[PDB]
Amino acid sequence: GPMEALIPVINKLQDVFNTVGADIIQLPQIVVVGTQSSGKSSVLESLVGRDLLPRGTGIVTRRPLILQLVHVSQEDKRVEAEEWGKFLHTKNKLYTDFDEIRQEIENETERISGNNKGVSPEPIHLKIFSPNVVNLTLVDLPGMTKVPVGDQPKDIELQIRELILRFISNPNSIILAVTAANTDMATSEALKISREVDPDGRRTLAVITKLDLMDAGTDAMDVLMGRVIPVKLGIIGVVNRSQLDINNKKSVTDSIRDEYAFLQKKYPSLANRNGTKYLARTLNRLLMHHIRDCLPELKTRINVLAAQYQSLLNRRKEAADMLKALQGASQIIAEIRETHLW
Amino acid sequence: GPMEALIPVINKLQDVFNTVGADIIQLPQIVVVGTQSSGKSSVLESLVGRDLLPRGTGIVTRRPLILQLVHVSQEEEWGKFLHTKNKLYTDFDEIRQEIENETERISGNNKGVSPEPIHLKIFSPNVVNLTLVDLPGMTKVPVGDQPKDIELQIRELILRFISNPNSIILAVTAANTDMATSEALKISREVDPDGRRTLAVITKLDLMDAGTDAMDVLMGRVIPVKLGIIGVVNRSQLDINNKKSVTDSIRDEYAFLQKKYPSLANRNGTKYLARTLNRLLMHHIRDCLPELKTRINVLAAQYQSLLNSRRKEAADMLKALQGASQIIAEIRETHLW
Ligand SMILES: Nc1nc2c(ncn2[C@@H]2O[C@H](COP(=O)(O)OP(N)(=O)O)[C@@H](O)[C@H]2O)c(=O)[nH]1
Ligand SMILES: Nc1nc2c(ncn2[C@@H]2O[C@H](COP(=O)(O)OP(N)(=O)O)[C@@H](O)[C@H]2O)c(=O)[nH]1
Ligand SMILES: [Ca+2]
Ligand SMILES: [Mg+2]
Ligand SMILES: [Mg+2]
Repeated sequence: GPMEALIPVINKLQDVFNTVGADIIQLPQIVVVGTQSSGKSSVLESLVGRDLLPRGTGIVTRRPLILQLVHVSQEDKRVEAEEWGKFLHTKNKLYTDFDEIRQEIENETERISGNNKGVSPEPIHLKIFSPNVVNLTLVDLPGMTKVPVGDQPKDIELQIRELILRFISNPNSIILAVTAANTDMATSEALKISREVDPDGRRTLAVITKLDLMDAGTDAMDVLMGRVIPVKLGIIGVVNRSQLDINNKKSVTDSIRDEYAFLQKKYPSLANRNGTKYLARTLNRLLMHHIRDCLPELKTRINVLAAQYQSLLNRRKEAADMLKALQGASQIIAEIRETHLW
Repeated sequence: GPMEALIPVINKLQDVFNTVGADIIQLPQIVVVGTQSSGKSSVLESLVGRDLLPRGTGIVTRRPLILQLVHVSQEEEWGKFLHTKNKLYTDFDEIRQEIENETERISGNNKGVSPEPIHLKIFSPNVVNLTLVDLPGMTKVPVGDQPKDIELQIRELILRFISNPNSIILAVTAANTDMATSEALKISREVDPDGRRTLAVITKLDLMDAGTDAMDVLMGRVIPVKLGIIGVVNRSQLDINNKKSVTDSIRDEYAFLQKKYPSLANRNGTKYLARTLNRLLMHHIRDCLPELKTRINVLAAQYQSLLNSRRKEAADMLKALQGASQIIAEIRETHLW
């Protein structure tokens, strides 16, 4: 997938965490928000690079999906041969086929939310284990709506908006504020709600989907150049698979190639600052910023243990081994701080 | 234009009001509502069949436009703005440009929105007495000059118009958005909860993602709308830039519906929207008739008892009352296309 760049950094972090006995730095959760059917689940899944999320026409995401990417060491290892999933609700059952994972999200949605468009705030908890992912939580959410349909109650719009607010009010989260290109940016429910929890725009990244669907005679040039609504962290256009493409089993590889071709053709001056890879790179930078901000905490925590193991040295092999391990940890911190992603 | 069918009906209704010496009822205002850029102004002007409304991307309609169609008696077409008083406009591109100018004068040149209406009269032999109201579309995030509470200002401006019980609401939703996300239908249901005066229009059918269509929406399988859900295809921004005519737009709309919605094509498109609206307007007309009827009876006995074995005027104005009752019956019996 497009978010492998941080793997060597988080491997070094894991070395430190193993010594310190605590996973002290937690990456922000990445939470996708926007109007129903704006292309949200497609964006989130593009960060995985594997097809595992129900996507489609009408209301689709009907429970929060807390999707925990879990990096797997070479020791705990087993391409479809190396990756697997576990759901909390299916206890210890292992999933190898990502199509079956997708179906189970749908299964578990139907069980709690019903089969006539109902929505539930109860999250589905999913872990995806892989040697090729970082430790990162992605959150898929129901999209904002206006008029109740199916089983939905009269106050469904507010139920959904309050549910979104609970996830993005988390200070340690990054909001992917999704708006479809075939709507006016000023009508963006994603940017409105993001500004309520993040008024200064320190953790909101604007994603513009469906660039391919814009009316003839129009384009998103002004939008993508920040000439409509400025958004500090970035405004990034993407092109994901159409419903036709989904129906035709179009691959992720072909989706990305066509997105590249599309941007080269219609937005040549802006192409290198747009697309799915650029969204990933932008996100990596935000995640690395969080890591760097937290290094002093980590360093201090090493010193706490270093002084403590040095003390009962003043269980003796235990102490000498740990001090060396903690000296190793201290060197690692400096290496991480000084890492810059290509 | 697409809405001439009521001309003969309002003409004979006028005769009845003339005869009874009463003021003719006003037809309800037709008010277009929806999210910014959903296709509202294109829908509203399609009921006129002349290009007089500014249309485009970004925020365009930034003042209400109260477009009063005025039927011209024998005893072509032109416009009059209240603010210019006397000047008459025969050039409809010049009318359009004046709407833009007036909008900039009061709302400024940086995306600001004003509740002050533009009053425009369009005089024609080929129109009925009818008021069409164009409104700024709903929004979420302030841009340019707009204050923090712009969304609420626009929404309450809309409510000011559609809260009028003598209004028909054209609830406009773009086909390239999920119907359940319709801000037009949400707001319409607030002022018209039983759907007695809300007509749903689905624009931009041609812009739907490949592998999708509005079949479920148009058959009432998503949100039911009592009075109807009617799909239309108006001119793209490319078509506007290229000055594509109304005639060509309608032809291509018809063709698109035949090709993509053959089973529903007869109950969709701009012509069907106009016919559906005429039928709604006819409903209002029939509801004024009992009032008119009782007034004819009062004047009838008032003229009849006035007798002496002047003495021929009361004789022929009794016959003009008899004529008026039969015209009322005719209106009730009239079928519309
Ligand atoms: N043409 C096009 N279609 C898209 C794009 N992104 C999503 N879609 C389509 O839009 C629909 C909604 O996609 P989804 O990811 O489920 O969005 P949601 N409902 O906001 O979770 C799907 O039919 C999908 O194929 C895009 O960039 N271009
Ligand atoms: N392709 C297509 N474009 C449309 C349609 N209706 C409106 N548009 C385009 O959408 C934009 C907004 O149209 P307009 O009538 O001004 O809508 P508004 N802003 O809601 O008053 C314009 O660029 C117009 O060309 C449609 O049915 N199909
Ligand atoms: Ca080392
Ligand atoms: Mg979704
Ligand atoms: Mg308009």
